[PDB]
Parts: sequence; C-alpha cells; structure tokens
Amino acid sequence: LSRFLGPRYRELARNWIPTASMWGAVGAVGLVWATDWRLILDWVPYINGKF
Amino acid sequence: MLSRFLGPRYRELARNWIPTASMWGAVGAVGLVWATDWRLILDWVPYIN
Amino acid sequence: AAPTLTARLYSLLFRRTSTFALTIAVGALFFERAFDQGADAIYEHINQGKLWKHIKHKYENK
Amino acid sequence: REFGHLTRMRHVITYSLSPFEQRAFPHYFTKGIPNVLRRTRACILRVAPPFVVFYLVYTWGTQEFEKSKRK
Amino acid sequence: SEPEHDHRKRMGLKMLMMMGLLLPLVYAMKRHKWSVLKSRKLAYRPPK
Amino acid sequence: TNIRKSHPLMKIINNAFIDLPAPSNISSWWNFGSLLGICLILQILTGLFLAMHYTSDTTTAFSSVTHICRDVNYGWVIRYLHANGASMFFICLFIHVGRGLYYGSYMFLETWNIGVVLLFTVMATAFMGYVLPWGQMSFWGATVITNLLSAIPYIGTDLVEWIWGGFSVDKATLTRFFAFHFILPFIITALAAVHLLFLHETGSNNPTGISSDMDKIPFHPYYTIKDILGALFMMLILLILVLFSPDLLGDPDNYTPANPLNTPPHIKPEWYFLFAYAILRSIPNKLGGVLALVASILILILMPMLHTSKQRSMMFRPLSQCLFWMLVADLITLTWIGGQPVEHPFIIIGQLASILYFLIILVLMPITSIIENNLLKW
Amino acid sequence: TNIRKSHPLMKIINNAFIDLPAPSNISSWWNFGSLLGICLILQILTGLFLAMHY
Amino acid sequence: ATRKLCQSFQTFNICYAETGLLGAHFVCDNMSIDDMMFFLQGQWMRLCTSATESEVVRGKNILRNALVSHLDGTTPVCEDIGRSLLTYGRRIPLAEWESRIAEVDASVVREVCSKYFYDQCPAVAGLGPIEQLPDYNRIRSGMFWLRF
Amino acid sequence: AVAASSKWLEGIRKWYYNAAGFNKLGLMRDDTIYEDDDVKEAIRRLPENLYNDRVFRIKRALDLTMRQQILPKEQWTKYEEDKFYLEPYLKEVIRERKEREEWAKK
Amino acid sequence: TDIRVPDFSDYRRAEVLDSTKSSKESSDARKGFSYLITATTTVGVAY
Ligand code: HEM
Ligand code: HEM
Ligand code: HEM
Ligand SMILES: Cc1cccc(-n2nnn(C)c2=O)c1COc1ccn(-c2ccc(Cl)cc2)n1
Ligand SMILES: Cc1cccc(-n2nnn(C)c2=O)c1COc1ccn(-c2ccc(Cl)cc2)n1
Repeated sequence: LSRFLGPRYRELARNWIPTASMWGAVGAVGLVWATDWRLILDWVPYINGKF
Repeated sequence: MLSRFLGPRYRELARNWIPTASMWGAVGAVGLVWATDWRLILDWVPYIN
Repeated sequence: AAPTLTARLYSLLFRRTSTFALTIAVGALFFERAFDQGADAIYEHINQGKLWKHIKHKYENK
Repeated sequence: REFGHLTRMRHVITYSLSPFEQRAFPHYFTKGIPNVLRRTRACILRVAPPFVVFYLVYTWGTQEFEKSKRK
Repeated sequence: SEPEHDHRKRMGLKMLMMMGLLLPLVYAMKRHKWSVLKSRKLAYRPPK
Repeated sequence: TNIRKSHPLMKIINNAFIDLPAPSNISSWWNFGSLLGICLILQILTGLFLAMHYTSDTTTAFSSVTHICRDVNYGWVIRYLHANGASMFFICLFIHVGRGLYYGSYMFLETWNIGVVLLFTVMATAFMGYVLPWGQMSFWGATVITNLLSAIPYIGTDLVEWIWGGFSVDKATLTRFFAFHFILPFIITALAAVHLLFLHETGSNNPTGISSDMDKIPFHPYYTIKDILGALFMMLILLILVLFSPDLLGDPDNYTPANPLNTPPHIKPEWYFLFAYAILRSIPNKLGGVLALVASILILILMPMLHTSKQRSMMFRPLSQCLFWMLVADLITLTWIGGQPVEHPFIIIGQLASILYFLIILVLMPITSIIENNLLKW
Repeated sequence: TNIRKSHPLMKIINNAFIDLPAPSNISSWWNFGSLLGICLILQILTGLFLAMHY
Repeated sequence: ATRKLCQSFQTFNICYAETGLLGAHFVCDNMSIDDMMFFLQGQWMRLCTSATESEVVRGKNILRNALVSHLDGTTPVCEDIGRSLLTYGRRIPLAEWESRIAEVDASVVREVCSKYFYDQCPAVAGLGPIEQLPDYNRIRSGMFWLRF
Repeated sequence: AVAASSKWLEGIRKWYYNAAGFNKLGLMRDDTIYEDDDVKEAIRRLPENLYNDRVFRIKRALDLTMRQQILPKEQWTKYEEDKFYLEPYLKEVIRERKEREEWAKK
Repeated sequence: TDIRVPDFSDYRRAEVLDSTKSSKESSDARKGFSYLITATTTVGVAY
C-alpha cells in the first residue's frame, strides 16, 4: 500500500534495529536457560550447567 | 436490641403474611417427602405405594 | 368469552423471578412412576420373552 | 454503552400490543411454507453447487481405487 | 464385549418421553415473550 | 435503590447478561457460542470422574479403561459421554468459526486473535487425551506426530525426548501426556473470559453488518430464553448418541491393546483431525509437513488484513459467499481423503485440495472483494 | 492516551493494584493477606504433583 | 425529591359511563425514566398487599378536603349541579359522600386494589427522549411481586 | 474506459445490484458501508434532513430481518434512484488524512 | 390528533377482534390455560 513506506517510519526503524537486535538476542540467549538447551551450553564452556 | 420488631403498626405486616407463610411450611411435606424417598408419609395416602 | 374460561395460574406459579430458579428445587417432583408407564411398558412389550424375568420361571422351581 | 446513550433519533413512533391480547400462532402453514420456499430459492444457488463438485470427485475417486486392485 | 446393551436401550426410552414433555413447554415460553416484538409497528413523521 | 443496579456482585451480572443492549435481529448462528460453554463444562465434570480411576502405565492402561466400562457404577455412561462430548465440542467450534468469517466478525481484532489462540489449545488437548486409552490407534498416532516434531532443525530432536519421558514407551511415558491433558482445559476457560471482555467494548455484530444502536433490546428476557431452548436441543442429540449408538464415531482398532509386535491395517485419526492429516501426507518431507500443518490454523490471523471490501458482512455480497461454500466443500474433501490409503487417486486429490485451501483465503478472496467495490461504484 | 488507563485488560489491573488509593500508615500486619495468597498457590502446585503418584 | 428523579408526577382517576382510566403521569430527563417506573410500580403492588390502616386514614382526610374545597363559588357549584344530574341522575349531597368515606379501611383498600391493579396489562404512552423507557415485557412483569 | 461495448458493463452493474439484496430491505448503497474512522466523521457532517432519513431506513431494515420478511415489490429501492448522499462528504475526509500524512513525512 | 393506532386484527385473540363489549368481564372468560403452559413446564422441568 501507500500507508506504510516513506522517509519517516524507516528512520524510526534506524534507531529501531539495535532495539530489535537486543530484543532478538534477548530472545536468543534467554531461551536456553529455561528449557535446558544442551546444544548451546557447549559454546561458552565457563558455565558449569548440570553439576 | 431488636426494638425494630416492636410497634403498634409493624405487626400489621404479619397477619396477612402468615396466610402466605402457612403454605410454604408444607413445601417440605411434599418436596422432601418425595426427594429422599422417605419412609415417613408414604403409607398415609392409599394411592402411592 | 368463547376461549378457555378457567383459572389463571400466573398470579402464583412461575411469575416469581425466584421460581424461574426454584423449579430446579420446588418444581422437582410428581413424575417418576407416571413414567414407569410407557418406559417399562413398551420396553417389555417389544422384548417379549427375551429378558431374564420372562424365562426365569423355568429354572426357578426345581 | 447504556440505553439512553447509544444514538440520536427524531420523529419515529412505535405501536405495540400485549402478549395477552394475541393468539399464539397467527399464520403457521398457510404463510409458513411460502415464506420458507422464498428463502430456499434465494440461497441454494450459492450453497449447493459447491457440494456437487465434492460428489463427482467422490464417485470418481472410488471408481479408480476399485479398478486399481483388479483387471 | 457390550454387557450394558440392554440397560442402555431402556434408559434411552426414559429420556425420549421426557423431551416430548419439556421441549414443547420451553418453546411456548419463548413464543410468549417474543410476540411483543413480532407484532410491533413503526412510523416516520418528519416536519413537512 | 434497585438492588440489581447497586450491589457490587450483582452489578457485574446485570451489566453482562441482564441489561445488556443486544441487536434485535440476532439469528440462530449466535447460539453456538453458549453451546461451546455448555460443551466445555460437561467435558470438565465428566473428565474429573474418569481421572479418579485411570492409571498412567503402558502395561496397565488399556485395562484401567475397561474397568470403568465393566465394574464401576455408571462408568459406561460417563465414559461414552466423554468420547462423544468431544465430537460435539468440535462440531460447535467449526460452526462458530464459519459464522465469524461469514458475517465479518473478525473486525473485532482483539476478540478474533484470542479466538485463534483458543483453536490451538483445543486441538492440542484432544490429542493428548486420545493417546491415553493406549490402543492400536493411540500408539500409531503418537509416533506419527513425534516424527514430525523431531524435524525442527534446532530444538526438534531434544523436545520429543522430553515428552516421551526420556525413553520410548514405559510407565513414565504417559505421565506427561496425562499431565498436559489435565491442565490445558483450565487455560481454555480463562482465555474464554478474556474473549468476552473484548466483545463487551462494542457489543455484538448482526447479520446485516450495519451498526444497530438505534434498535437495541435487553438481553433478558429475549435471549436468556432463546439460548435455553438451544441448549436443551443440544442435550437431546447428544444423549441420542450415548444411548443408541455410542460406537458410531470411534474406531474398533482402539479396542486392540497397544502392541508394536503386531501392526494395524490402517492409520486413522478421529473425524475432526482428518483435514489436518490430509495435509501432512500431501507434502513428501518432514519439514514441509510440520510447516503446512501450522500454516492451516495460523492463516486465520491474516483475515483482518486481507479484507478489501467496503461492506462488513457477506449478506449483500453474492460473489463472496459463492466462495465461502467452496471453502466448506473443500474441508469436506480433506476429511474424506484423510481416512484413505496412500494410493494412486488419493494423493492427486489430496494435494490439489491442499493447494486450493490456501489459494482461496490468500488470493481469490481479496481480489473478488475488489471487483464488488468496482460494480457498486465504490 | 496513557495505555495504563484505557486498555480493557490493563484498566482492571491499574485500578486494583497500581493506582489504588491506600492509607499511608499501613503497618506490617497488613502483609499477611498477600502471604495467604502465596501459601495458597504453593499448596495447589505442590498438591498436583502429589496427585499424579497417589 | 431526594434523588432529583423527576420534575413532577400526578395520579388520575378518569371516569366514564361504563369504564375508566386509573394511573399516573410523570415528567423527567432522559436518564431517569427506568428508575421512576421502578418506584411507581413498586407502590401499586404495596397496596394490593400490605396497605396500612394509617395510610388509609390520611387518604380519607385528603379526599374530604378535596371535596369541599372544590365547591367555593357560584361557578364550581353550578357545574357540580349540572353534571351530577347527567351522570348519577341526581345530585349526591355532601352527607352521602361522607358516609361512604367512613366505611373504607385497609381491608377494603387491599381488596379493591388487587382487583384493579394486580396482574393486569397496562396501557403506556411516552414522548420525548425515551430510549431508557423499559420494555413492555419488563413493564408487564412489574405488575406482580416476588414474595406476595 | 470502454466506449463501444459500454452496454455490457451496465448490465453487470445492474445484475450485481439485484443479486445483492439491500434494496429489498429498502436501503440505499451508502447505508450498507462499513463504518471505520473516516466514515464515522463523514456521518457527523451531514445535514440533518439527510441524517434522519438514514436512521429510519436502517431501523426499518433491522426490524424486517427479525421476522425474516421482505418489503413488497413497490417499496424496493430502484437502481437509478439510489442517491450517493455520503460520497461527496467522505472524499473530503480521506483527502484531509492523506495531507496530514504527507506532512509528517517532511 | 392526526395519528391513530393501527388495527391489530391479524394478531387479535379469538374474540377481542370485535371491540364492542368485553370491558372487564371476560378477562378470565378470555382465559384459563396458556398461563398453565408454564405450569406443566414446572412438572416437565421436574423429573
Ligand atoms: C473455547 C472456545 C470458545 C468459546 C467458549 C467462545 C465463546 C464465545 C461466546 C460466548 C461468544 C458470544 C456469543 C456469540 O456471539 O456466539 C463469542 C463470540 C465470538 N467468538 Fe467465540 N468462543 C470460542 C472460540 C472462538 C474461536 C475459535 C473464534 C474464531 C477464530 C472465536 C471468535 C468469536 C467472535 C469473532 C465472536 C463475536 C462474533 C459476533 O458477535 O458477531 N471464538 N464467543
Ligand atoms: C476440554 C476439552 C477436553 C477434550 C476435548 C478431551 C478429550 C478427550 C478425549 C478425546 C479422550 C479420549 C477418550 C477415548 O478415546 O476413550 C479423553 C480421555 C481422557 N480425558 Fe479428556 N478431554 C477434555 C477435558 C478433560 C479434562 C478437563 C480432564 C480431567 C480433569 C480429562 C481427563 C481425561 C481422562 C482421565 C481420560 C482417560 C482415558 C479415557 O477415559 O478414555 N479430559 N479426553
Ligand atoms: C489449599 C490448602 C491445602 C491444604 C491445607 C492441604 C493439606 C494437606 C495435608 C495436611 C495433607 C497431609 C500431609 C501429610 O502427608 O502428612 C495433604 C495431603 C495431600 N494433599 Fe493437600 N492440601 C491443600 C491442597 C491440596 C490440593 C489443591 C491438592 C491436589 C490437587 C492436594 C492433594 C493432596 C494429596 C494427593 C495428598 C496425599 C499425599 C500426601 O499424603 O502427602 N492438596 N494435604
Ligand atoms: C457477555 C456478552 C458480552 C458481549 C456480547 C454478548 N452477546 N452474545 N450474544 N449476544 C446477542 C450478545 O449480546 C454477551 C453475552 O454472552 C452470552 C451468550 C449466551 N449467554 C447466556 C445465555 C443464557 C444465560 Cl441463562 C446466560 C448467558 N451470554
Ligand atoms: C495420526 C493419528 C492417528 C491416529 C490418531 C490420531 N489422533 N490423536 N488424537 N486424536 C483425537 C486422534 O485422532 C492421530 C493424530 O492425528 C492428527 C492430525 C493432526 N493432529 C494434530 C493437529 C494439531 C495439534 Cl495442536 C495436535 C495434533 N493430529
């Protein structure tokens, strides 16, 4: 349509993106401590996960 | 404590409420006589045995 | 005039907003062996000689 | 949204009769079946022909599965 | 495999004679209330 | 000093059910939303009796179910209420969704979106309960699902290992299928009260789509008596199936106990999952099947955004309702194909009709709403 | 256009727990009513685990 | 008066040769109609039952005062002479009016109010901003009580 | 934009008018429109004789569908007598929205 | 003074069709059973 694109919303998307990424990498690394994702606890070896 | 009850014209509200009241005193005399299948008043009427 | 000229039972029965919910309790009687007719009369008529109380007299008295 | 706050209306009149001044069934089968026959002739040209397209696929779809197992 | 076969065909008779009573008697409570709306008339009288 | 208007409990009941302004021309299709709340309370009461006698153990579970049908008092009438009171839930649910799609009711966006969440949580609860009798259809339906759940490339293979209890099929296998099956119906309940808090902001739609604030009537006595008449007509048809043919809808092969050493002739789900099973087997991949499954229920959220008509309802749109019954006659075709063997004719029909389900909603509907605008001169 | 004051779900939470007028000198004895709601949710979660094995 | 529900209300007792009208009229704003109808109908039903012997004595004093105050000059007396001869066929004196007021008490009032009001269909008229005028089903159900 | 076979697009515009049936309830085309926020502003700007004509036409049609009834075929709204009473008022409300939007992109 | 209530003779009772002389009598010669439609409902809701 023509409601949505212009020089306004995508420069509101300019300072969005860091927000999106740290809303996305929050969802990425935050999912792995709740549901016991053992395939990503390997990648940082400093955290002794299960005993 | 309950002198809400005492008055020369609050007892007006009772003697026409009892001709209504007298009959719901016997809604158990039909209702729970049926409903538990009680042994009480079944052989009183000769139709229901 | 010509239509039903009997008594009116809406100045006592049902009219009460209470009775709308009291005929789960006060209106909950009178009709169990009036419908031990029909139910236990047409079931034991199509099923003639097939149930256990229709044949048990053979193996009742020795 | 309460009753005296919904809209604004002017110049309309309504006449209504009591439930005890009316017979129960005014016109039951002298008016009933010419009213249902009007609503059937309208919405059966939109509803029914999609469902005869399922039928011709069902009758063809079990006439190929039964020749798929024989000669 | 189906020991309740006879007990269910008679219990399915003790409710078919109870829906021949109860169902005409809520349908007539329904047609009583809705007859106010079913008979009403409307008129529009604006200034000429 | 009307106590119906000033009491703290009684105000909420009076505002929601008694004095509520309702449109005057509400038809019979608005009755199936209270029938869903009747079917939900019935499945919760009947299900709590069946939970007092069930044992979750893959050796002793087929025998716990026969114990209620042959030893426990009224156990044959309470069990066959439950298996048939879930077919009634699903027939009321598909009429309810087709109403809101026809009369444009998805324009209540916050009400429609909670509805699509309710359609997932219902379809998942009826899956966890059918595995619990543990027969030859309960085993070979759960291993068809978990194969399509270990194809998700990053979480899929460690997730099916958790639901089976860490093993394949033992005592602690059915303990997790039984626990999620007990809990999710009490979440369907709470999501249905939030569902009606958002409908209260606008009130109801009506078959004409046009707003009706001039012509409101109160809800009581007009729809408190019309809904009661519809709820007793539902319990008539329900108790006909419990007492005259309680095995009409199920399958005989679930009366053979669960044993992998033998194999059933066919794999067949219940009648209300057969449309979603004809779409899994239509895509020859374990990734394009689990994605074409969830796309069939998630496509309902795009319905507010795909509407390109000037009018709200389909009462005055005769070309748009000609395509509404092609969509209903295609979910019938996907229910017949979903219980056939995977043979020559039953796959060319299974994939040419899994395409047409998506071509009607996403493409053919928004283009026909535009041709209608152009013929009405907008 | 405060979303805490106009959203249909969020109004009820805002009226009951956020913007509620409360006396300023409420002491520690008013804490045991929310501790009863803590003790009640704990007995329901723990009790559902114990019912799977009894 | 306490809840400013209306501007005015009045009762009427219109009579004819064979029939009559018995009821009330009130004037209010658009947000007060449903509450005025609730309180009026609840006082009709409190006279079919429950009518006290003190209410009837005041209502009999009010009726005698309305009789003699209406005949205070040659013009009101001449119209009570001219239309009593066309309705009753005679002019009822003021002694025959008072000996009929002396007989009435609470049992007669309860019996005569139940005969005319109890469980009957009213006629209703409304004009103006009247969207809160209640439905006729909810009106007709106000013509009983929930206890007696 | 046809000029020779404009006979054909006039028959299809009439046919869709009568296949639709808002005229059988005695409605006009601008009665049946879905009210979003633009349409709710165009209704507020109507002259009062046009607003009162629309509220009664809608109330008579909600009442006709409560009883599954149709008006007789003498009170059906004709094709060449439907007045587009709302389309001049609505084209100006949309044009004032597309101007406050091109100004926020500056 | 120009409006009149329209006639309801397609919805009248069997007898009040003629509006001459049923003033107060025949308010129960009109009437003794469809009030009792809800009475036998009580006995039908009953068991
Ligand atoms: C457990 C499941 C559900 C329950 C208990 C439920 C309950 C209800 C109730 C009681 C109503 C009001 C009565 C009515 O209009 O019929 C209603 C309306 C509605 N429901 Fe549901 N519902 C459920 C699932 C769904 C689903 C799956 C959808 C759609 C995807 C949905 C969408 C709607 C809509 C749009 C309305 C308003 C329709 C209108 O007023 O026109 N609901 N619901
Ligand atoms: C809300 C909707 C519900 C649906 C759709 C549903 C569905 C089902 C289904 C289809 C079965 C299989 C029955 C069979 O094939 O014999 C089943 C079984 C079972 N369900 Fe439900 N159920 C619901 C709610 C509940 C609730 C709330 C509980 C527990 C409180 C429950 C407990 C059980 C139990 C114990 C079984 C045992 C196996 C059996 O008796 O067959 N269900 N459920
Ligand atoms: C709400 C407050 C509750 C209280 C005060 C309470 C109290 C108790 C007590 C005193 C016992 C005996 C403990 C013992 O073994 O010495 C017990 C046992 C038990 N309770 Fe609860 N309970 C509550 C809620 C629940 C709930 C909600 C459930 C189930 C969903 C539940 C299920 C059980 C079970 C299965 C047992 C037997 C297991 C055992 O003896 O440890 N309880 N409860
Ligand atoms: C709460 C709410 C909000 C918004 C709309 C509507 N609603 N739904 N349909 N219509 C026309 C509406 O106005 C509702 C009412 O929801 C329903 C549906 C059935 N019942 C019900 C029936 C009988 C009895 Cl005894 C009790 C309740 N309540
Ligand atoms: C394959 C097979 C064979 C035998 C029985 C059963 N089954 N399992 N439960 N019930 C009632 C059955 O009929 C099945 C499962 O069939 C399907 C198809 C799609 N789903 C599904 C869709 C959404 C969600 Cl969220 C969960 C599951 N299930």
